[PDB]
Amino acid sequence: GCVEVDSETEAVYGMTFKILCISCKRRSETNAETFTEWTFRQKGTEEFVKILRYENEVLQLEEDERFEGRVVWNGSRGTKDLQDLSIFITNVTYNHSGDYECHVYRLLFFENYEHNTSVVKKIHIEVVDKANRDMASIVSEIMMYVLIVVLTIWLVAEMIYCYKKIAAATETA
Amino acid sequence: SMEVTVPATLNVLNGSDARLPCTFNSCYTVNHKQFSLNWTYQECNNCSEEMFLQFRMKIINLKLERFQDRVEFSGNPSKYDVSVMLRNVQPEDEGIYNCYIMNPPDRHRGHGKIHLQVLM
Amino acid sequence: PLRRISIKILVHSLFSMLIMCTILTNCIFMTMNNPPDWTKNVEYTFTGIYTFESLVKILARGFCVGEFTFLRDPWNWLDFVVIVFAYLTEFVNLGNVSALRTFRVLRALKTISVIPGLKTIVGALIQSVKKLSDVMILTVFCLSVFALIGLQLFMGNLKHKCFRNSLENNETLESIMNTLESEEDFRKYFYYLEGSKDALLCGFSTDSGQCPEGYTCVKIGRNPDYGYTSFDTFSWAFLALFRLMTQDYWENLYQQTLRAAGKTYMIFFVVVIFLGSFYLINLILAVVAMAYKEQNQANIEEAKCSPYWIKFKKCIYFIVMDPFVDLAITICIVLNTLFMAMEHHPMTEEFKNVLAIGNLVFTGIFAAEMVLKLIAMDPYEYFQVGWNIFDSLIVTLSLVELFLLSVLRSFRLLRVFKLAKSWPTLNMLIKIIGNSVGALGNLTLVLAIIVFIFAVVGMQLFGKSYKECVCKINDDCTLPRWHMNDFFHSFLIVFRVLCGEWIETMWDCMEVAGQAMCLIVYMMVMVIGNLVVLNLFLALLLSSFSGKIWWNIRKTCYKIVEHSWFESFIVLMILLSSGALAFEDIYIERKKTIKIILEYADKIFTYIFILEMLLKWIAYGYKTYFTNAWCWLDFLIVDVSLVTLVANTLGYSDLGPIKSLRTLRALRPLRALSRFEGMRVVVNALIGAIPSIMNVLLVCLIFWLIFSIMGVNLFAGKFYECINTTDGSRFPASQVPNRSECFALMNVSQNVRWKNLKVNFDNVGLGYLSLLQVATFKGWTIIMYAAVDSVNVDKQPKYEYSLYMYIYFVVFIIFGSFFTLNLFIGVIIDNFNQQKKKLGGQDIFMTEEQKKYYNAMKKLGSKKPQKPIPRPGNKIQGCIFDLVTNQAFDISIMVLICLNMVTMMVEKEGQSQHMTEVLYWINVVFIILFTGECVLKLISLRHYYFTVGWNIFDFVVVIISIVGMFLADLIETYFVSPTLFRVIRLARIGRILRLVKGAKGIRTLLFALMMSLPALFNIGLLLFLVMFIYAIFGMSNFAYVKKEDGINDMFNFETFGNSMICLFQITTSAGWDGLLAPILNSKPPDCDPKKVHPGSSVEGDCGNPSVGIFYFVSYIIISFLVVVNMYIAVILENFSVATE
Ligand SMILES: *[C@@H]1O[C@H](CO)[C@@H](O[C@@H]2O[C@H](CO)[C@@H](O)[C@H](O)[C@H]2NC(C)=O)[C@H](O)[C@H]1NC(C)=O
Ligand SMILES: *[C@@H]1O[C@H](CO)[C@@H](O[C@@H]2O[C@H](CO)[C@@H](O)[C@H](O)[C@H]2NC(C)=O)[C@H](O)[C@H]1NC(C)=O
Ligand SMILES: NC1=N[C@H](O)[C@H]2[C@H]3O[C@]4(O)O[C@@H]([C@@H](O)[C@@]2(N1)[C@@H]4O)[C@]3(O)CO
Ligand SMILES: *[C@@H]1O[C@H](CO)[C@@H](O)[C@H](O)[C@H]1NC(C)=O
Ligand SMILES: *[C@@H]1O[C@H](CO)[C@@H](O)[C@H](O)[C@H]1NC(C)=O
Ligand SMILES: *[C@@H]1O[C@H](CO)[C@@H](O)[C@H](O)[C@H]1NC(C)=O
Ligand SMILES: *[C@@H]1O[C@H](CO)[C@@H](O)[C@H](O)[C@H]1NC(C)=O
Ligand SMILES: *[C@@H]1O[C@H](CO)[C@@H](O)[C@H](O)[C@H]1NC(C)=O
Ligand SMILES: *[C@@H]1O[C@H](CO)[C@@H](O)[C@H](O)[C@H]1NC(C)=O
Ligand SMILES: *[C@@H]1O[C@H](CO)[C@@H](O)[C@H](O)[C@H]1NC(C)=O
Repeated sequence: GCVEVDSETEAVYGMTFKILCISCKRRSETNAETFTEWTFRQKGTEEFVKILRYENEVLQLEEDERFEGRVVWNGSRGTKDLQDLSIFITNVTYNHSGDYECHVYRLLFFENYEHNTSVVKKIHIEVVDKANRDMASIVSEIMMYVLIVVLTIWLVAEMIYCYKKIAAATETA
Repeated sequence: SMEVTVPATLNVLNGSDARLPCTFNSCYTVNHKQFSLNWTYQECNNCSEEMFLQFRMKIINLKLERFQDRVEFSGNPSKYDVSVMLRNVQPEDEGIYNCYIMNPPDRHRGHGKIHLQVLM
Repeated sequence: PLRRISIKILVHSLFSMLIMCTILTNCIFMTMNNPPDWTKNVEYTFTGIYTFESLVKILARGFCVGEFTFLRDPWNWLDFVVIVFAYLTEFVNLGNVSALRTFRVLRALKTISVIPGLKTIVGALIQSVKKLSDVMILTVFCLSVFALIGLQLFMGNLKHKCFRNSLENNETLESIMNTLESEEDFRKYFYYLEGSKDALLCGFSTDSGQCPEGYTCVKIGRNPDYGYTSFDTFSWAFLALFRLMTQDYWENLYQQTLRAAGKTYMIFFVVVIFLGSFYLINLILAVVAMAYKEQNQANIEEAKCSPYWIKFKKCIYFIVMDPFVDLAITICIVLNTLFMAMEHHPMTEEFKNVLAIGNLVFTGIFAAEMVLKLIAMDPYEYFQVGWNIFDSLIVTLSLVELFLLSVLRSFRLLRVFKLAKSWPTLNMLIKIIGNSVGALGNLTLVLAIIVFIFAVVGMQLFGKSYKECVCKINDDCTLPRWHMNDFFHSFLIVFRVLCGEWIETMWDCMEVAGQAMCLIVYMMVMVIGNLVVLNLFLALLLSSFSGKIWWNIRKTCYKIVEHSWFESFIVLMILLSSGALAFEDIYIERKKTIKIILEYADKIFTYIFILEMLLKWIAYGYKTYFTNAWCWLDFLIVDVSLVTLVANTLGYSDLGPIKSLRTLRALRPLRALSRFEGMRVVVNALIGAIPSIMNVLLVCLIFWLIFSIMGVNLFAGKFYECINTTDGSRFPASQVPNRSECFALMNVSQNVRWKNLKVNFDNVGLGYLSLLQVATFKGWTIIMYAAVDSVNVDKQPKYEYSLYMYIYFVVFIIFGSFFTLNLFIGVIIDNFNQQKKKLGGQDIFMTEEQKKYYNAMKKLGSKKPQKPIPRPGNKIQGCIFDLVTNQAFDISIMVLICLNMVTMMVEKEGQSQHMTEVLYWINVVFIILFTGECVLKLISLRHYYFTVGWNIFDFVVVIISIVGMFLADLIETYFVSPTLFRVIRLARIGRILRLVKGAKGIRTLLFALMMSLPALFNIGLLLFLVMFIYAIFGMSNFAYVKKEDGINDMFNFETFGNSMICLFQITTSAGWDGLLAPILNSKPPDCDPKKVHPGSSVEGDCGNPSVGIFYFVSYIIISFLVVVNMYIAVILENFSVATE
């Protein structure tokens, strides 16, 4: 079912990027209605400006030019109880850099209880000219070869010590 | 018939307090909206019944003129108890006292009958 | 003179028969349940005959001498009482009329005396109980200790319920509680999980939980199950544990405690089920079986024109060609059966017609043959043969419906039996069945008599209550499916209890009939009823049973593989390689970093294994390498991994089956089997027995096939019903009687669905599946409700229209489960016996090193006397010492411990502060007295005291008790951990364990378990690995399935911790049907084929019906095979210890 996964923090310039905000209900069985707001403040700036609101089935995106015309919704479709809210940007640009705050509003229907809740997820993204391999990924690759070389080296060294001893035994009898 | 335990005859001295004790027993657990208890008095066997106390959500004491303010509820119905108390009994209190208990979901209605006699 | 006549009357052939005939007739009457008024006179007649029989016995025997001859025999006392109650009943009687009838029930008992040999059989069963006494104390002690541990650890836990956070009117939790008692009322306030009886259980810890947002967790109110399921009091805890020991609905208790307590407590259940249930039950079987052998064997040892018509006769008898014709017929019959096997809920007319024609040819072939046999052998000669008598009825029945009831046909399936003579096993199944009504007929008859008495007794006692209360166990105020109102129904409940299903029914008997009565009756049926069943099973089973530089290089590699570091290094890789498997789950996406290292890590592993394999080839060569079973296993695994790597590495590839090949990766833990000596040994034992196991499976399939075929004819296509989708409630049938009618409703109504069961009798394969659930007793009841309810193929099911169909299930259980299991158990244990004989009479479950250790433990058995010790020179030593060696001192201490144990029992949830302080102080005195005893033994004994093993345990317990005490105190002043505090107080249960030293009987039983620990460990290791491979297969395959029944948050396949929890439950085979239910549904509207699954790439939650069925079924069978092993290991050790 639903799992919460943090969004990627590095985006390549001039390429599409997907921002992930996933919020999971404590109990899957319960049914509630959700809506979301995403507000972004450009890097080196203070405060926040709401960029988009998604309620019901239609998505409403703020009119400002920085985010105008290059955003798409990757959230849950037709559920009306979204769970997963994600925003996809086409033609990523330098202007799209900074702190992104996404707030979720959920109406939970219980037997005689109606509950309204708010959860906030914050994602910070910095654009970059060329994508770079993560430290864990690069280090792991380098680390893997060293291990392979040592074992191979260990086996060869092992055979060499073993071979001389075996050969010597043959000579005596 | 419903299991209702009362003394068939209750003999009480004039001026003493008379507890009219009846036991009602049925399966399930009593419900306040559900449990209803009614008490009636008759001066004689064939005489018209006069309701003097009811349980409907709570105790309702009808304050019949014939009893003044001498009737009191004296039982915890949740215990299957629906007894009443007649304080400072007078000779005119002699007669027949009926307890009727209808308890949902039990369809059956219990009935206890006490013949109260007043000594001298 | 009169005495002679009476005496003459007393011993007569007819009189015993006359007394007996009347008694059997009376039994039919008891079954009335509201007999007509006219029957009363009949009642009078029965009373008179009893008195008349009694008078002759009393008149002749007594000689007016005080009836010395008459009352001397024990059996007559029962007889004397029955007549009297009737006289007494007429005479002023006690108030309880319902109670009054039960006494008359004993008349039925009188039957034991009247039948020949029943008196002998019952006495033997009772003789059996005397042996069982010691195990009983241990069960009580064992159940008692666990009850104490359970109570301390889980008291008040079942109380948790989600409670709403915001309340109108300033109400408080306490204020709300007194005000509401209504069921609807309880619901608004607390969560309540969608139509369930009680509020959802919540938890404080991160592992357990959880309550929906807007609801908070607080503990208040009654425990679930009417308050019956709780750990609050010692008595209640004892009932909960007893249920766990017999494993009745244990799956539910485990699920409930785990949810409230948190998953970490799963450990408590593993130890209790593993030691408390598997072990305790086994002990009972060994003792009953062991006891039966002595008595059975001990008793056995003491004993030791006209001529022309005849001309035709030469031809036929010459034409029978017994070499070809009889042999030809069996082959022909098997073929007909296969023809019968072809059926479905929906069949086109053309297919149906072929069945009609195929049946006729078969009808024609057998019929020609039947006439032929009699002419050749004539009627007297022909009819005499037993099989022939059997066949003519078969021919006769076929002919009768040749052109003329549905029920009549269903019998055609039986013919298939003739195959038994040729087959060796078929012979075994038939032989076992014969004993039940043959030599063991008297014993089997007792079981029938006992079941009858209980059904009637239950009916008399609780029959009236069920009808009046109803509402105390239903909403429609109508009778539940299982009830005690009628004899057939009362009988069904008793039958269910014979299978281990008592708790579900018992809660209900209690709601209507009260706790004291319901508990006593059910407990007796279970103990007494089961003992008879156990005796029959065991009795039946036992009786039935009896340059050339290349050469140097090749030598060197051999050196490397043989070397210990390498063997050791390889094993580490296997454990490490297997472990990486656990990390992949639905949550792998979070923690992206671990995912990257794991992906890279596998490549290093693939290279190491491929490298290792090459060394194997050079060292062993191809011929040696491929003639080994293990190597082939190793080679196959590296290859699958290798193909994925090249395909992944080669690139391009990654479509369809290539992905499927990857799932086989779960198979990796398998290499590990060769490496561990303990694990490998268990496998040797299994391979040895697969051929033997194989013959039986075929017999069962043949036996089951008849039942499955029979089942298909009766219920195929009749399980469909129109149900309201919102609450899944079948419509009345007053409206929507047939499928055609149901569809019209859908057109004008949104949520009505016409739907099948999912496990049913639509086809022979499905019938095979439905039958398996019924045999196991898991998930069976859902099916039976369907079978009885059913009316016709396209018609809506009426409620209990069939009613008697239950007979079909009852017969299958007796034959399908009781007999085959008897056969399954008999062959497997025997095969194990042969294996032991072959390997020089040594146990087959232990590694050589384990064997040396096992012998050392054997030494502990010896009682050679240890040195007495010397009374010190000093008087104080003499005085202090003189008291300790006294017999009274041990008894006084022993009594003291029992007194201590009773104190622990008094603790209960909600005890007042005053009670808590006294218990604390009372314990301190014991803490002081016990510490005091230890010091005293030490002053007198000195170094000698440390010599005894028991003294050391006693000394250690005191240190733990005092230390546990300080720690509890220390925690209070500086910390506030409730969970931590409960665990610390657990230290005291240690003193209770000292009770064991005093009882020699229990000590021997406990010691035996210790002996089998080495064998049990190996099986446990093997079992763990199999569970592990399955968990991995499950995580990839079943995560994402829709959550329905048995699958919900927790107890789901989403992660490795979760998968392990489920697999453990299913090991006992419990609730296996429940897990399988979500996997089965495929396609709308059962499930949505493409689902978003936020946070992940995969689409759909549809179970694979084919893959799912193989997985659950295979696991059930495999676990069962290993469990047979525990049964075998425990029995062997038990015989040896008792034997000494
Ligand atoms: C199927 O069952 C549902 C669930 O009870 C029925 O729905 C109820 O219908 C009545 C009257 O239409 C409403 O007053 C209730 O509120 C409904 N329950 C809820 C909670 O929705 C429904 O009537 C049934 N379907 C049909 C066709 O009878
Ligand atoms: C299936 O059930 C329907 C419903 O009763 C039967 O069809 C008719 O039902 C209507 C009510 O709409 C009655 O007026 C008719 O009398 C019913 N049929 C007849 C011939 O009386 C139908 O017969 C049932 N059997 C089927 C359709 O196989
Ligand atoms: N001792 C039991 N083991 C089964 O796992 C249980 C499941 O199956 C069954 O048929 O009905 C329910 C319960 O009563 C069972 N009882 C019955 O067997 C069940 O929870 C869902 O069906
Ligand atoms: C993401 O947005 C694109 C619009 O370009 C849409 O086609 C796609 O379906 C979205 N992703 C998901 C998972 O819905
Ligand atoms: C990205 O945006 C630029 C405008 O700066 C536009 O010219 C270009 O076409 C966009 N990229 C694609 C692939 O359309
Ligand atoms: C990009 O950002 C700069 C400053 O943040 C702004 O002046 C410019 O107008 C933006 N580009 C577009 C196309 O609006
Ligand atoms: C709760 O629902 C109301 C609708 O009455 C809405 O106005 C409000 O914004 C919701 N709360 C939150 C935190 O979104
Ligand atoms: C008063 O007693 C009568 C008995 O005649 C009973 O039917 C009625 O329900 C009682 N009244 C109430 C309010 O219960
Ligand atoms: C809620 O508070 C008011 C004060 O205005 C008080 O009068 C009332 O009794 C409170 N409600 C309850 C249920 O006590
Ligand atoms: C529903 O009724 C309509 C009549 O307008 C009919 O044409 C249609 O076939 C019906 N639906 C089904 C599934 O039979």
